[PDB]
Order: sequence, then C-alpha cells, then structure tokens
Amino acid sequence: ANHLKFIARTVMVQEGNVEGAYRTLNRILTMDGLIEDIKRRRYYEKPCRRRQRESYETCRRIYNMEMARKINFLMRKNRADPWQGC
Amino acid sequence: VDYKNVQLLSQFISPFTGCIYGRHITGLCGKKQKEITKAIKRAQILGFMPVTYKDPAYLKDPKVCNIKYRE
Amino acid sequence: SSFSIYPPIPGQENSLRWAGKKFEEIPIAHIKASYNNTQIQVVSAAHQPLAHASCGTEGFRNAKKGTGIAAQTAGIAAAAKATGKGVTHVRVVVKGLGPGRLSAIKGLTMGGLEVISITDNTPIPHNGCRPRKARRL
Amino acid sequence: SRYGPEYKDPQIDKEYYRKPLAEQTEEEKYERDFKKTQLIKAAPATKTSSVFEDPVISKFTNMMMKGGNKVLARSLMTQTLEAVKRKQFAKYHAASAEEQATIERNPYTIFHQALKNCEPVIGLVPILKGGHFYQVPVPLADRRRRFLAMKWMIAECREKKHRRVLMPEKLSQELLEAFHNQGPVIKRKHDMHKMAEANRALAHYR
Amino acid sequence: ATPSLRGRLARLGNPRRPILKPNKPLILANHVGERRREKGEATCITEMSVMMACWKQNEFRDEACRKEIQDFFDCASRAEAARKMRSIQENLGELGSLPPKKLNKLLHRFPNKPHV
Amino acid sequence: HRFMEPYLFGSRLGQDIIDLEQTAAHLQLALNFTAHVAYREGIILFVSRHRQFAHLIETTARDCGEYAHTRYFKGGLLTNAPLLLGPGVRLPDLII
Amino acid sequence: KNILKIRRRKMNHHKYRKLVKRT
RNA sequence: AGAGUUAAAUUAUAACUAAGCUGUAAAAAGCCCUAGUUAAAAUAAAAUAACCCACGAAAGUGACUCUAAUAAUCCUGACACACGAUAGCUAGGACCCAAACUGGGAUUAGAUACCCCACUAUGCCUAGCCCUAAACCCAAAUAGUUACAUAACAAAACUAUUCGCCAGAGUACUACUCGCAACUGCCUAAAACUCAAAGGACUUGGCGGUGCUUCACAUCCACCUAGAGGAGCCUGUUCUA
Ligand SMILES: [Mg+2]
Ligand SMILES: [Mg+2]
Ligand SMILES: [Mg+2]
Ligand SMILES: [Mg+2]
Ligand SMILES: [Mg+2]
Ligand SMILES: [Mg+2]
Ligand SMILES: [Mg+2]
Ligand SMILES: [Mg+2]
Ligand SMILES: [Mg+2]
Ligand SMILES: [Mg+2]
Ligand SMILES: [Mg+2]
Ligand SMILES: [Mg+2]
Ligand SMILES: [Mg+2]
Ligand SMILES: [Mg+2]
Ligand SMILES: [Mg+2]
Ligand SMILES: [Mg+2]
Ligand SMILES: [Mg+2]
Ligand SMILES: [Mg+2]
Ligand SMILES: [Mg+2]
Ligand SMILES: [Mg+2]
Ligand SMILES: [Mg+2]
Ligand SMILES: [Mg+2]
Ligand SMILES: [Mg+2]
Ligand SMILES: [Mg+2]
Ligand SMILES: [Mg+2]
Ligand SMILES: [Mg+2]
Ligand SMILES: [Mg+2]
Ligand SMILES: [Mg+2]
Ligand SMILES: [Mg+2]
Ligand SMILES: [Mg+2]
Repeated sequence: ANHLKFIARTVMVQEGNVEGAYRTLNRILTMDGLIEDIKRRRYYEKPCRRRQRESYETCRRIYNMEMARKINFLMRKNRADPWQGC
Repeated sequence: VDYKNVQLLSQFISPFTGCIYGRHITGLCGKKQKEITKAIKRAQILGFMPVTYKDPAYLKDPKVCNIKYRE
Repeated sequence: SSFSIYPPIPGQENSLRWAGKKFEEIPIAHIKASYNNTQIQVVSAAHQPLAHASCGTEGFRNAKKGTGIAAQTAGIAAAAKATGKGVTHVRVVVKGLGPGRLSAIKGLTMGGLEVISITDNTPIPHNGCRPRKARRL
Repeated sequence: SRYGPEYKDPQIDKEYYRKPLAEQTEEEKYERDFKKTQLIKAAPATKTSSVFEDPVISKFTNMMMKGGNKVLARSLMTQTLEAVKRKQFAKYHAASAEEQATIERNPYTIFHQALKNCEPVIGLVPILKGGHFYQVPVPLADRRRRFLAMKWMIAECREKKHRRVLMPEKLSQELLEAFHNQGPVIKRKHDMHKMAEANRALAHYR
Repeated sequence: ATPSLRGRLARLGNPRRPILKPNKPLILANHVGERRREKGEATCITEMSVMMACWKQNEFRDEACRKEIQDFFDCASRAEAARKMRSIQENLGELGSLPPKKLNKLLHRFPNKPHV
Repeated sequence: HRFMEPYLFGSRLGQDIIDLEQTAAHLQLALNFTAHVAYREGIILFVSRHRQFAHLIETTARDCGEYAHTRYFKGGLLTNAPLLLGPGVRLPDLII
Repeated sequence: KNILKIRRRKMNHHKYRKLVKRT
C-alpha cells in the first residue's frame, strides 16, 4: 500500500507469450513458499496444529534429505555387475 | 554487520517478494545468520530499506545466494 | 538480446515503449480471482476505470461462475470492451489465488488485448487479522 | 473366440496388392506379414472384395437387422436406396436446368452426406460428484459419433412412423430431410448441443 | 545440508524440552516409496469454449465456422494419443532418477542396520 | 566392531590397522590345527560368500581335494543335514 | 486402552455436572 | 516489567465504474447503505527469517528501540512463602477480525450437529480475584557408570543420598469434614453395596464409508442388444380353506 507499485512479485513477458512468465511467477512464489502460505491462511490454524505441522514437516524433510543422500551415495553401484555366474 | 548499509542486508533478500533467506540458501555461521536477520529487521522498522521488494538501485549486485529462479 | 525480467523503473532512463507511450502510461487490468468468483476491471494509468466485467455479469450463476470457463469468457468480454475504448497493451495485476487465474490471463490474451507484465499482488497479512475457523470440526 | 491371439484381421482390398511396386515401406510391411508365418482369420461372410459394397452401408444394414434376418434387412436397404433414387429422379424430371445441375441423384453420396451432417460433434456423460449425477460434455470418438447418428435414424424411423407408411419410404424421407438439414434427427442433435452448452460450466468435472 | 538432530528427540539425557515428536521412528527402511500417479485434469477446454462461441454466435450451424471443429477434433485426437503414449513413457523413464524396483534392489543390497 | 579393539594395533587417519604380530600368532595355530585335522582324515569345507573371489576359493578347494560352499548357504544345511543331503551323512569336521 | 477409563471419568463428571445444574 | 514506535493486511468514511456481491460437493438464506480501483485514522495480531533450538523455575516467550534485569562460592527438602496456559467473575475503557449462545438457510425419518450467513459474552488494556489442564516429555532432584543385563512396547540398562506417592476393580475428580475475595467453585477425601476380576503390552485372523498402486472384460461406471416388472394363459410358491 505505502510502497511503490509494480516492483514486487512482477515478471515481464518475452516475445509476446504470457504463459511462460506465469509459470515463472508461480516458481518464484513456490520457492518463496507464498503459495502454501495463501493455502494455509484461508482458514485459521491453532498454535497446537502449527507446532504439530512444523514438527511433521521437519521430520519429513530430515528423512527425505537423508534418504536422497543415501541414493546419491549408492548411485555409483547401479552399474552392471562384473562377476555374474561366479 | 550493520543496519546502515542497505546493500549487504539486501543481498540476502528475495528480489520479487522481500523474504529473508534461511541457512540452506545463505550459508553462514548461526551467529552471523542471527545478526543479519536482526540487522535487516531493524532496517525494516527504522525506515532505511524497503519491505515488499528489493531496492532496485542495488538489483545488479553479485549473487552470493545459491537459489536459482530461472529454469 | 539481453532481456531483463524486472520492470523499467520510473526514475531510470530506460527506453522501452509500447505503442508510443511509456511504461507507467499503460493501463492496468486488476484481476480479483476468488474461490467462487473472478472480477476483472481495466482502469487507466490515472486510475480512471475503462471497463469492468465479472463471471456473474457474463450470465453464469453460482457454482457455474466459480469455474475457469466463466473467467475465460469474462476475460474475452473485458478485452472486447477494452478494445472498444481503444487500448492495445495492458499491465495485468492478479489479486488472490483462484481456479480462474490462468483462464483470466488467457482470456485477456484471446479477447484482442496484449499484456506486457503480470504482477501478483495477493493480500498477504504479516499475522494481521485473524481468519475464520477451519471446516470439519 | 475360436481364433487365437496370433490370428489377425484379413486385408480385403485388391488395389493394395495389385500395384505394390511404387512404394517401399508398405512392401516391407507385407514381407514382414508373410515372413513372420502369421495366421490369418477366415474372411467374414458380410465383407467381400466387391467394388459395389460399401462399409457404412454394411454397418447400417447390420443395424437394420432384427433377430437374424439378414435378407430382410438387405431387402429393406435395397428398397430404401431404390426409393431415394426414384424420388431424386422424380425431383430431377420436374425441375429446370439450374436445379437439374444442382440436384445430386446418387443415393450413396446422399447417405454419406446425410450421416456426415447427422453425426453429433460433442456428447454428454453422467458423473457422480457429491451424491448427485451431473451431465458433462465430452469429445466423442468417431465411431461413437457415427453410431449415434445411425441409432438416431433407426430410432426415429422405427418409433414415430405411422403403421401404414412403409419402413423404406419413411427412411428415404428422413434421409432426404437429413440431407437438406431440416430433419428431426438434426433437431435432436441440436438439442443435444443445447444441453451441452447448458452444461458447459460442468466441463471441469472431467 | 541435513537439519540438525541434536537435542530434538525426547530422551533421558536431554535437559531441554523436546522439539520434534515423530509418529514413527526415524529409521530408514530398505525400500523407497512408490511414485504417485498424477491426478488427471480436463482437456480441450479452450477449443470447447470457442466451439461454443461459434455455436451461440451463429445459432448452432456447423457451416459457418468449421476451423474450430477441426481444431477440437485434433485436440481430442492429440489428447487420446498423449494418454496412450504418456502412460507407457512415464512408467519406464524416470529422467535423472531410477525406477523404484531397482532402488529397492539397491537398498536391499546395501541395507540399514538398526540392530547389533 | 567392538570385539576388534584388542586385535587392532591402532588407527591411521581413521583407517584401522590390524596387528600382524597377533595375526601371525593366531595364524600359526590356525594353520597347525588345519594341518592336523587334515592329517587325521577329516572333512574340510571352505566358505566365502563373496562374489569377487568365489571361483578362486572353488578352484583352491578343487586342487586341495577338500570341499567348498561359496554359493548361497541354505538355511537348514549344517543343522538339518539328513533331509537336505542324504539318509546318512557325515558332517564336516572343520570349516574355514 | 486408557480411553475406556478416560471416557468413564468423563461420563461421571458430565453426570455430576448435570446433577449440580438440576439440583 | 514499564515507556515509546508501525511494515504487510483489514476497516470506518469519501471519489469514479458496474448490476450484482457473499456462500459451497451442490443449493438456499443474507447483502443489493452491494462489489472493484484509488486515498486512509483507531483496534487486534506480529509473514519470511525458523531446515534456527535460545531465554525463564514452571506456565510461557520469536515486529522494532530504550530503560531496569535473569538468586545461591550452586546438595535433598514441606501442609510455610511466591508464581501459575486458556476458560470464568466485579468495575472502567477499546472493539478491525474471529466467535460460545441465539436467530435464519441447507441436510436428515428427526438434526436444538458436521456445511453456509449475521450477531452477543469473550479473545485486547488498566486494577483486583479465580488457582484449574492430556500443567505429559505421562520418565522427581542432586552426584555418577556402560560393569551385570534384553517380560513386551516405548525414549537402552543402571548405582549412591533424599523427598512425595502406590495396598484389587466399580462406587469415586463422589457423600460428609478443615481451609480459601472461590457460594453451579478449588484442595483434602471415604464408607455402605456389587463382582472375581478390573487392568498394561503383545500374536494371528476378521473388518474398515483409512491411504497408495495394479485391476474388473458380461463386469462396477461410461456404454451395446434382447427381455422381466403392465395384459391373457401355463406352472411353482406364500396366505387363507
Ligand atoms: Mg495501514
Ligand atoms: Mg463469522
Ligand atoms: Mg474437538
Ligand atoms: Mg531450561
Ligand atoms: Mg504414536
Ligand atoms: Mg458411571
Ligand atoms: Mg503492561
Ligand atoms: Mg437469494
Ligand atoms: Mg473505529
Ligand atoms: Mg511478524
Ligand atoms: Mg542463576
Ligand atoms: Mg531446595
Ligand atoms: Mg491463572
Ligand atoms: Mg480473562
Ligand atoms: Mg464483541
Ligand atoms: Mg437453526
Ligand atoms: Mg504444556
Ligand atoms: Mg499426573
Ligand atoms: Mg523433587
Ligand atoms: Mg518377539
Ligand atoms: Mg475399595
Ligand atoms: Mg477437576
Ligand atoms: Mg468436591
Ligand atoms: Mg467425613
Ligand atoms: Mg452383466
Ligand atoms: Mg417376449
Ligand atoms: Mg415386460
Ligand atoms: Mg406378466
Ligand atoms: Mg399364478
Ligand atoms: Mg409345498
């Protein structure tokens, strides 16, 4: 309101197509996390529900990043085995 | 760190939205991450730097953050 | 061909024109996209309202106006009324997240109007007013 | 299904075999066909390599047939084409030069153009959502469009004809009405289009 | 970088209050989860809309504009071919990732040890 | 493993170093026991579930005249011997 | 499990509150 | 704990445009002193940072600044003293938004519920009470160990000095006492009577209007054909006889 207009959350189209700039804008809001913020601020969530959701999200993030680390560690063993029928 | 230098505080801020990046994007010691957060918020309240956007005069600063916006 | 996403600053000496006028001279398309309705208004650069349309004005009714096809027809009709008043380019701004966002933008595209910039100005409270309670108690 | 999965549908058209040497890929296709030692089904009793048959005529006669009377359905189609031809000849003889140039007398092209203007473009499906059934427009397959056209023709000329008016002259009259686009089947297709635009807003439920 | 796990769980040696309360224990199983099938959405909506635009504008005559009918039929054929080939192509190809069966075989070859 | 600390000499930059004085002291007794159990006409079985040397264990046992199981060990083989192998089976006297 | 004991105490407290309100 | 301040929203109220706005799986009710855009006090709450784990004894605390400040040369310890989330009470003020209760509109055989609309106490500040929580991390405080050792599950098993508790289950966060600004309240807390169990953790089936994949090929839908249920007759039942 008090700020200057049309600087924030603004992308410009290239060569006359708007759908690509729209997916660009949606990626900006997605990495900034604003999309889930608008989904979660449609209704009110109690602080107990907020704490449970943050604990669940932290647990899932820890498990997923550690599992992806294990996949990236074991990716070099996906080659064909040299000792078949030994 | 300082609250008077807008450029250093605004490098760690998203250009389109004005959000403050976390440790996984910024990559600091926790002491400096807390000092950057407090210095930004002091500059936000005291009127030295914009809230809703990055100040466009410092738009072309070198990128220290590891977030990639264009794919 | 160095293209910048960021807008041409009013204080800067950047030289980009669309049909002879500067960047802040171009009219504005406010797109309020709610979960049940989509209201479209094109206004001038001096914030004088040029034309207005909505899904209820396009002859749709209550559950029919929440879908995207009503927002698409609203974008086509609003771009037709904007072309009737004689505007070529418009800067479009979207308020709120709804199912008719894509449909409103492409309706404004297909209705005989050109867009150059899209700004998402969605009301994001910094923990301000308390919203209503959640469903399914 | 007394035929196994290895058996395929036969190719009946003579011009596919009689001029093979002008193209390479369909050649390579059929030496694959008879060098895989693949089993071919027997030819069906309806389809034949005659040039006077036509497949939509055959399908329409198959839908003409009630019970198992093939010869009765073919007789009804024969008198229907005879009635169409003789009605067009009587219309030809009573006209001037420009209308005689305008009028087409071939019942095969009349039948084909009647079904091409007769087939519906879009269709409706019932979908259950929130404990209620809603009609939603869907794009239809080409065989389904042709089938709906055929079924509407048989349904009208079976139902609202009189007892004294005969079945082939009635279907000839409806063929000419569908050719001139003023038929009640064309009105029924338009009514389906009315319901499709009335339920256009429900198309996101698909 | 993995988020820190010090002082999070509820243990006897922890002096501070618990932060994270897991429903199930934080143990890597020897298998990964299956991929989620993408929820389908409606197709040919814009072509259907301009098709209805001709129908309402010209009172349901196909002879006025046939280009959008040809485009709608092409859209339907393209959607049919896309749903024919994309189901086959998304089953095998995982882009830079690996299919879950071979991931399960890899993690069964290299298991996790909660015991001993 | 926690049982290898008396058998470890030390750690070299995170890598375990095994004391070969203790290895030789164990290996003299092990080779002497193997020689004596082969002297007293016993059944000797070489087991190594590792698919990088398995052919070499199997050829080693073929030249030794003793027996080898470098493949998958079935569950009730040594335990439920008469059902798996035969009606009267003499069990192996030593396994390496 | 313990929900049976909890529900029994709940029913007892609800009945006692209704008794207090009625008398 | 005081004192000072407001960025994102939101609103009272004005100016242009439109005839609709809100509302859901779908609808009605409500509002048309309405909706959109531009300007904006007061009140309330403090996105991102936070994938951080700090402060406080606990409850609790994460918008900014300043002031005062976080006991013990550090063992345990009450019925004594001092605090104690939300909800609630007396008086004064504030009231954007949310909302018990209530009134309408849906749903249902019924709906004084789940869904929608509006509004009140209340949620906010000052001053005094009330002293209750799944106040739980169901794991007491202070010094230590990885020796012996797996009822089951869960957060591995345990030494030394203390403090408070535990004697079958229902009756029973109850009756009657003491004390308390509490008077539909809190704390302490039985018995008569009934039963031979009340319980905690597991194993395997069964089931699920719980979730995720692959399906149904006359089989559920989309969908094809011919019939039944309407008429007469044959024939078999059920009822009367
Ligand atoms: Mg404001
Ligand atoms: Mg309300
Ligand atoms: Mg509840
Ligand atoms: Mg502490
Ligand atoms: Mg649990
Ligand atoms: Mg009871
Ligand atoms: Mg105060
Ligand atoms: Mg109404
Ligand atoms: Mg006011
Ligand atoms: Mg804040
Ligand atoms: Mg201290
Ligand atoms: Mg003490
Ligand atoms: Mg209190
Ligand atoms: Mg209060
Ligand atoms: Mg009030
Ligand atoms: Mg009511
Ligand atoms: Mg608590
Ligand atoms: Mg307790
Ligand atoms: Mg104690
Ligand atoms: Mg067991
Ligand atoms: Mg007792
Ligand atoms: Mg109580
Ligand atoms: Mg009492
Ligand atoms: Mg007493
Ligand atoms: Mg069937
Ligand atoms: Mg019959
Ligand atoms: Mg019948
Ligand atoms: Mg009958
Ligand atoms: Mg009978
Ligand atoms: Mg009988």
